Amino acid sequence: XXXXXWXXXXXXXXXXXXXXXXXXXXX
Amino acid sequence: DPSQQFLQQSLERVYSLQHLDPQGAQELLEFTIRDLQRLGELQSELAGVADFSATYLRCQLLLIKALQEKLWNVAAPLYLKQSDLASAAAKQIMEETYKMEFMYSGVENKQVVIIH
Amino acid sequence: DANSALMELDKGLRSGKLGEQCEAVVRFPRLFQKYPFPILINSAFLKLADVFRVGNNFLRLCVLKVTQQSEKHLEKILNVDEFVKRIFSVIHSNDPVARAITLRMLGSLASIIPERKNAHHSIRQSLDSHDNVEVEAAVFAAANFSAQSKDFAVGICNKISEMIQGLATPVDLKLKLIPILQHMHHDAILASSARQLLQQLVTSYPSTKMVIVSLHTFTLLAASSLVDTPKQIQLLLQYLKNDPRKAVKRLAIQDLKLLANKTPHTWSRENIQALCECALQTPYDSLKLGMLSVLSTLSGTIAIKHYFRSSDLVKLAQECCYHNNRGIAAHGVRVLTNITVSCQEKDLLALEQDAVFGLESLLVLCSQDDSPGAQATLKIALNCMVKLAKGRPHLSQSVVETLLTQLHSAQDAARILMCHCLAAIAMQLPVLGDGMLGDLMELYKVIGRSATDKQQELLVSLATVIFVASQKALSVESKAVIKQQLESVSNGWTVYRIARQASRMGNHDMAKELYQSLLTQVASEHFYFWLNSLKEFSHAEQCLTGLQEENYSSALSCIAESLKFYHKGIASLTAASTPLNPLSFQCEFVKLRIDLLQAFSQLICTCNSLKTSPPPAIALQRCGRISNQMKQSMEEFRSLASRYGDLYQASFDADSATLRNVELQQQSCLLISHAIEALILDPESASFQEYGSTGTAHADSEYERRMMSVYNHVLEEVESLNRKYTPVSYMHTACLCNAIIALLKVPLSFQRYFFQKLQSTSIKLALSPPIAVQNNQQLALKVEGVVQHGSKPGLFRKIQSVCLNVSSTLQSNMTNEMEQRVEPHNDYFSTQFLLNFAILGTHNITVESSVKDANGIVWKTGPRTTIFVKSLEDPYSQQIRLQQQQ
Repeated sequence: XXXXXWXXXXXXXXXXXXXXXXXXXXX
Repeated sequence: DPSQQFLQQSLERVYSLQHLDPQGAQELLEFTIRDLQRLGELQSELAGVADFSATYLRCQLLLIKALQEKLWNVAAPLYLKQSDLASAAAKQIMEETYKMEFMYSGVENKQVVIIH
Repeated sequence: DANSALMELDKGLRSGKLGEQCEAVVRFPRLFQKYPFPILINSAFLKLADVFRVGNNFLRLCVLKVTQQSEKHLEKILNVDEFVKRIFSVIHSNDPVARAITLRMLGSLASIIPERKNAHHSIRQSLDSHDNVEVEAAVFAAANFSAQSKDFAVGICNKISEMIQGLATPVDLKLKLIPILQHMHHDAILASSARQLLQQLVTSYPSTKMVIVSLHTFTLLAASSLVDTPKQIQLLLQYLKNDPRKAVKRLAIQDLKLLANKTPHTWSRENIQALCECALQTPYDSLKLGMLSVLSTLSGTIAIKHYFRSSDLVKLAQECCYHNNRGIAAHGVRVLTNITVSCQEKDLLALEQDAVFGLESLLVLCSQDDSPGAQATLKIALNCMVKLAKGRPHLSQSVVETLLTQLHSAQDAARILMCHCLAAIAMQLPVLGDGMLGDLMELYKVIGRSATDKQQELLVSLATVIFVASQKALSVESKAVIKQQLESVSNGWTVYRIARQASRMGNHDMAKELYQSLLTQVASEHFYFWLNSLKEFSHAEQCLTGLQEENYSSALSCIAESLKFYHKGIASLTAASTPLNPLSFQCEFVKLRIDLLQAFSQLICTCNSLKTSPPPAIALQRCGRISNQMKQSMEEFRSLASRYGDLYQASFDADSATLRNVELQQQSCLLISHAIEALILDPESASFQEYGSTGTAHADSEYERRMMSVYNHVLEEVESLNRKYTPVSYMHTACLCNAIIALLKVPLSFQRYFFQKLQSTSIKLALSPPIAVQNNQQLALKVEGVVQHGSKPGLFRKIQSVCLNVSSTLQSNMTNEMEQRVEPHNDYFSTQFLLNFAILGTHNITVESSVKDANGIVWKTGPRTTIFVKSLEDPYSQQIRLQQQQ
C-alpha cells in the first residue's frame, strides 16, 4: 500500500480528471 | 486521591520515558497533554496544576518538534523561512513560559527556576 | 422570502386535517436549514411548542422528530422559558403516551435546559410509573440529562442503583437501565460510586446480557472519566481469562481494543502480559484473532516501549506468525514488524528473519486465492513489509526479491497490491530499482491480453513500478511497452495514467510518445490543449537530457531547444485554462520553469561573456560588464526564489510531495544565487560556516535524493573554491556553469497537484461596505467570507485562522495597512474594519485573505478583492474649509 499512489484512492475524483476519464475511457 | 495519583503517575511516565525516538516522545507528550487537559476538566481543584503541567509538557513538545525540523538537514543558504515551523515554536514557548510564570498563583522559586 | 415561507407552512397547521398538520410540522427542518435566523427560529420553535401542546400524540411525535433533527438550531431560540413551559404543561396529562413523548422532548432539549429542576423531577417521577413506554422514555431522558447536567446525575445515580437492585424491575428494563451509569463522568467520587455499583451489579446479575451491558457501560465510564482505566483494563482481562462464555470474551476483546485505541500509554506491562497469556492458552481462533488484533493495535504505539530479550509477546507473535488462519498470521506479522522497527536491541536480530519469512509465507498463501478476505490480509502484509523496509534498510533486498519472485506466480488482483508495495519500497531505496527491472519487464511482456477487468489497473501499476525502478531512460523496453499498450489497451485512460506516472518519475520521452498517441482520443478541445501542452513539456524535458558534461555550447543548444518546446507548451497550456477549474498552479509552475531555464541560459551566456567581451580600459571593479551581469543574474535568481516561495504559499492544496518539489526548485535557484554571491561578488563577506548538518537524509523520492546530492556537491565546490582565485576567475565561471549542468541533468518531476486537484478550498470573501463616503466619517468594511471545502475538507491541511490584510492606495500609498486574524467557527467568518480617508478623491482599497493552518504556516490563498472609495466633501464643510483657507 503506497501512501503516494495516484491511481489508487480514486475516491477523491476531481472535476477535470473525471471529465478526462469520461472522455478518454469510452474511446 | 485517585486524581492526584494519576497526575503524578502521568508525570513520572513522561519523565521515565525520555529515551524514545522523537516520534514516540511527541506521541507520549500529546497523550499526556490530552489526559492532563481532561483531568483539569474533571477534577476542579486539580485544574490549575493540571494545565500548569500541561503547559510545561506543551513547551517540551514544541521544543522537541522544533528540534526535529527539516531545516537542520539543509544548508544555511538553502534555508527558507516561508515553510518554517521552529521560529513560531520558539515564540510559542516564550509565551507559554510567561503564561506559566504569571497566571499561576502557587508558584515558588523551585518552579520559577525550571520556568526560566 | 423566509417569513413568507414560514407563513406558507404555518397556515397548514390549523387545517384541522391531521395530514396537512403533520405536513406543516415536518416541513420545519428544511426551513431551519434554509433560514438560520435566531429571531425566526425562535418564533418557529414557539409555535411548534404550541402545536405540540394542543395537538394529538402523532403531531407530538412529529414535533419530537423535528426537534431531534434540529438539535443544533434549538440553541438559538433564546425564549427558552415559555417554550419549555408550554411543552412541559403536558407532562401532567393522564395519557402515558403523551407523557412519554414529553419526556423524549425534554431529553431532546437537555442540551439547552440543564439544571432545570422540574424536568429532573418529572424524569424521576416517570421512572417509577407503571406504563412501559413512559418508563422507557424516562430512561432516555435520564440518559440525556445525565450527560448534560451533573446535579441530575448525582441523585439519579442513587435512584438507578436502587431500582436496579429492586427486583420488581424486570430484567429487560434493567438491561435498558444499566447504561445510565455511562454518563457518571462528572465527579471522581461519583465515578467511584458508579464503579462500586457496577462491580456489585456484574456479580449480582451474572446473565450474559447483563454482563455485556454492564461491562460496556463500565468501560465507557472509565474512558470518559479517565481516573478509572488501569483497574478497568485489569477487570476486562480478568473477565477475558475466567468467564467461559464466548460472548463475554468477545466483548472483553473488543473492549480492550477500544481502550488500546483510546489510551495505549496507560497500559502497564502486566496488562500486556495478561493479554498475551490469554492469547496463548485459548483454543478458539475467533477469540485469538481478536486478542491478536488488540495486541497489534498496541504494537503500533508506545506501549511496546513500556513493555520493554524474548518475552511472552515475542513468543506469541512467533507462534501466531505461522498459523493456518490468515488473519491470525497477519496480526502476528504486524506485531513482529512493529517490534522489529520499534527498537534496535540485540534480541530482535533473530526475529527479523522470522518476520521476513512469515511475510513471505503470508504472500505465498494470500496471492493465489482472490478471496475478498484474502486481499485485506495481503494489504496488511504488504503494508507491514513496506514498514519493515523503510524502518530498517539493510534487509530490504530480500523483501524486494521475494516480491519479484511472487509476482510471476500470483493472480492478477494480487499483482496490483504487490506493484504498489514494490513502488513504495523502491521510491525510498533507489539501489533496489535497477536490479529488478528485467523481471518486471518480462512480467509486463507476458501480460498480452490475459485479463479483462484488472488488466487496466495491473498495467498502470506495473508501468508505474517500471518507471520507479528505471532511474535511467528506456531504449527497447519503451518500444515493448508501447507495443503492449497498442495491441492490448485501446482505453486511453490507461495510457494517460501511465504517461502521468512517466512524467512523475522523469521518464519524459515515454510520456511524450504516450501523449502523442492520445491527442486524437479526446472530445473537448480543452483536454486536447492540455494533452498537447503535456506532450510539449515532456518533449522539452527530454531535450534537456542531451547535456553530457562540461559542454557549455551543447548546454546552450539543449536549453534553447527545451525552452522553445517548453513555452510552446505554455502557449498551448493557457489555451486549456477554463473558467471552472482553471490551470493556475500548472501555469505558474511552468512559467517558473521557463524563467529558471531562461536564467540558466543567460548565466551560461555570461560564462561565455567572460572570455568574450574582454575587460574595459580600467587601470568587482576592473572586471568589465560581467560584474553587473552577475549582479543582474543574482537579482533574477533571488526573484525566482521569491516567486517559487509565493507559489508554495499560494498552493495550500498540494501534497507533501508537490510542496517538497516546489521547495526543491526554490532551493535550486537559491543555490545558484548563493554560488554567484559567495565566489563572484563578495567572497570575503560571504562563505560563513554554512556546513549543513547532513544527518538523516530523509528524502522521500529518488528525485529529491538527486537534488540534495547535487546541492551538497555544488556547495562543497563553492566552499572549496571560495577565495582560491581572484573574483574574475575561469574556475569560478567553470564551477558555477557546471553546477548549472549538474542541476539540469536530473530530470524534472511533475507532481500530483500538477495533475490531480485534491482538497479544493477557497474563500468566497463577500465583503459589504465606486462607493462614496464623507470626508469626516470613517468607512466601515463589514467583510465576511465563507470557505468552500471540496470532498475531503482536511485531507492535507485545515484552516485554523483566516488572516485578513486590508490596505488603501490613494489616487487610483498604502496608509491604512490593517490586519485582523479572525477564526471561522462554522466554516464562516466575519470581521469589520475601520478605514479612514482624509485625502479627497478615489481611494483604491484591497483586501487579502491569508490562511494560517494548525502548524502556524501562513498560506496566501484568498482573493485580492478591490473596491474603489470616493471621498466626497460636505458642501457646508467644503464652504467652511474654503472660508478658513482664504
